Amino acid sequence: VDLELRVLEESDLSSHLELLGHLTEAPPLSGVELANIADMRRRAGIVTKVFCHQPTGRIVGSASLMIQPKFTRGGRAVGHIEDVVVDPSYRGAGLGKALIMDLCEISRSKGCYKVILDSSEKSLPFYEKLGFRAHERQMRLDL
Amino acid sequence: VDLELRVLEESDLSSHLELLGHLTEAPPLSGVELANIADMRRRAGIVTKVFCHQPTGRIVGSASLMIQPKFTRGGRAVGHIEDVVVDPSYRGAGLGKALIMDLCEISRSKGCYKVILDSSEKSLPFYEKLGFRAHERQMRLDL
Repeated sequence: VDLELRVLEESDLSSHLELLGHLTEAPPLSGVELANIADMRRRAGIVTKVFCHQPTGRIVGSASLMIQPKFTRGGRAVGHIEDVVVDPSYRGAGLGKALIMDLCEISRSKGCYKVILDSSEKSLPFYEKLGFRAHERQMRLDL
Repeated sequence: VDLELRVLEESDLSSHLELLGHLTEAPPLSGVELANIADMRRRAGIVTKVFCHQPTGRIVGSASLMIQPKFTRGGRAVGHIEDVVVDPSYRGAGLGKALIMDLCEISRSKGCYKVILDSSEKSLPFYEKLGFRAHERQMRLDL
């Protein structure tokens, strides 16, 4: 569908935010603010891969990967996948799977011994089909 | 108690690795290897707080914090708590609570709207008593 899978770019920022609005609260932010947040995230070693409708530049898929170096397991890192979102119109098109697989490969290439992510009840089957298995439980505290 | 709560430092690394042995697989690493990992972790913006028996410098408690900015919710960050471990000998000292609360305060200071972590079934009660609530499920893929 004229889709490209690539790292996030500055010009993507506004469209990317709209996309994320399908996941959680996504109040409007200025270009400068979004760019500053992107820089913050990059410093934290986060990578964001997106599916872009190349002809128009519209962002229709996103997934972020955070690699965490560890002292344990002989110093092998852990890949944290988060904020996996796909445009409603493209659900069942395989974008989600492609994003996850891509991030898993990146993790593997960087010495990670495992990739972890948090899933809702509804998404369990999706992740299990990709080889993921339910393990620990996410605990949350709101500040 | 003779204990002090402070940030992890290079002189702690070896004793720290020994402590982590109580949480998961932690094969031996050289001082050079440990130092490099600690470097990589700081580069990722990871903060590690430890309890230290000052007289001997033995590390008896540890908890790490990764603050990740998001594009959503107006750019408010999420506090990711990782690798919480307390020496069994201090099972009655309440170090776990102190460590978690400390990281939550740091998270608060950085504008985090929530703090999340992955808990084993065995640690569930500990976290729920601290005010954390069971949320989404952790999915894991071994590489």
